[PDB]
Amino acid sequence: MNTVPFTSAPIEVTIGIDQYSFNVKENQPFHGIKDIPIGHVHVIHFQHADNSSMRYGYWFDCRMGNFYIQYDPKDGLYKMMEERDGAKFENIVHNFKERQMMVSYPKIDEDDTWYNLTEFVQMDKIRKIVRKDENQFSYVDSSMTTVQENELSDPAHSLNYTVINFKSREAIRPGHEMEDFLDKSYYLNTVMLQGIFKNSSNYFGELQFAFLNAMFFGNYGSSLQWHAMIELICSSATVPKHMLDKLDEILYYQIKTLPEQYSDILLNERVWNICLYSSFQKNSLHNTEKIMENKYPELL
Amino acid sequence: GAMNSSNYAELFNNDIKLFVDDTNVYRVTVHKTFEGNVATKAINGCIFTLNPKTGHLFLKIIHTSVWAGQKRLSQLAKWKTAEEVSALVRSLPKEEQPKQIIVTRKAMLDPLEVHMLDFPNIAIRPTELRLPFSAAMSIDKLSDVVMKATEPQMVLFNIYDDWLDRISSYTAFSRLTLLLRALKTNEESAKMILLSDPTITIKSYHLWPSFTDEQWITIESQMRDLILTEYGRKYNV
Repeated sequence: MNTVPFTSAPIEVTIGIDQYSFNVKENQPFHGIKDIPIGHVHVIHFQHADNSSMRYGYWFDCRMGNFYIQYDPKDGLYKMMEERDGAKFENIVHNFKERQMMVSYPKIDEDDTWYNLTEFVQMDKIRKIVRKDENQFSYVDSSMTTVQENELSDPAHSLNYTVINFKSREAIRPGHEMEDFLDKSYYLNTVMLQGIFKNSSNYFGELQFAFLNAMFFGNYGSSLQWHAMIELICSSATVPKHMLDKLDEILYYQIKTLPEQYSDILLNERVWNICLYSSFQKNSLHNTEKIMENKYPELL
Repeated sequence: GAMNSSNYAELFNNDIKLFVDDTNVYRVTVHKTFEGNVATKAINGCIFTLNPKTGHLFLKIIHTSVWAGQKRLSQLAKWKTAEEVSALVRSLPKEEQPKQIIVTRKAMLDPLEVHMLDFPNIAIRPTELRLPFSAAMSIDKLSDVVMKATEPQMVLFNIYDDWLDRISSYTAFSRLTLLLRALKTNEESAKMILLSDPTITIKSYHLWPSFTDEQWITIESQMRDLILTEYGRKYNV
């Protein structure tokens, strides 16, 4: 059970850890989050009480080091940093637990939600989408744009998602124009699965990471990427059966976890009505279809 | 973006552009079978690819054989249209290739776009104009060449005959679309107007009669009258 201590909380902020979050008042004595479950990636994220713009946060994995939060008053945000002094850190953490200034990661034991949202997400793949290799953790915010968004400006601060584009030479073999555009199987299985992602789990991990960035930070380009990776599978007549059943599970927990109030900008009407009702895989997403219908019949 | 009444004169500048109309690509008669079910029989069709500045028409004849053993033919027709337009572009010398292709039906954008991926600097554009190019098979010589074809064939025409010797592309194009609009609303009357007078002939290398300037004016007035009448009849205005 790992810990992420905070040096202080100088400004009023809503702190999130995974799908949980807490209100923290200006110069309230808050000094960390304990009992963070080992074995999964995590994200800790922030929204200042004064600037409901700019949600931001840090993807991390406690196996990869000892991380803490510190407020930087020059840059004006909560920063994740790594403590290299292993002893100096158990000291900070133990003394803060002793003074009981830390919140407990509040997992219900029956609850597999976080595992299901993060099954395929690996910190090593996250660090390739958010390139900043001096740090073992990854910063994401509301306004970061993707590499695709840019082609149509600062690269040090981009989300290097895999570019998917249905009207491109990559997507369309010469001679199979019509076939490859109506049935994307070629582009999914040879180009993307065997070619780029190598296997289905890295693909699901990018899909799942894009969703979580869209959900937690309202990152509009992540949402585009999430929908595109869905659409590619659903628009392919030939998908391994194991990918179809896993996808249904993946989407179900994503749709389940979405805030009810946000289903208007996070959910793309056309992609979903196509995937659930028109695509080759219309019949392969029973659990995802049933929860969409019962919870957002308006969008359909 | 989309072509409309505003950016209308762009058709007549010196950027090479083509209109593509796919309406007559997949043509069927519908009939009853012995058992009394309905079946279609396909007849020869054509892609109508037109340079509106010069009058050059690239009439790609679509032989029924292309449909043999194929399903979802109306969808396929759009893709075969884009395949053929793409092959036409590739066949043209570079300085003859269009900078724009304007498709008369939006459903052609994706097929054409996908077929033109090798030509990223060619803009594919829809239009908001209601262009009468479906009536191209009401021009006797174009219908004749399509219906006699025994194989895929490209036939080249100037759809303006020799009009550009005397008038501008803009005026030529308005004459063409006026004629075609009349042939579309009431082909019988439209064709009567064009041929009522046995002394105005069609040259062997032309599509339309050899009207003098004054005769074209009387014709163009006769076509407008026809169009307006048919409209009051359609709507009871």
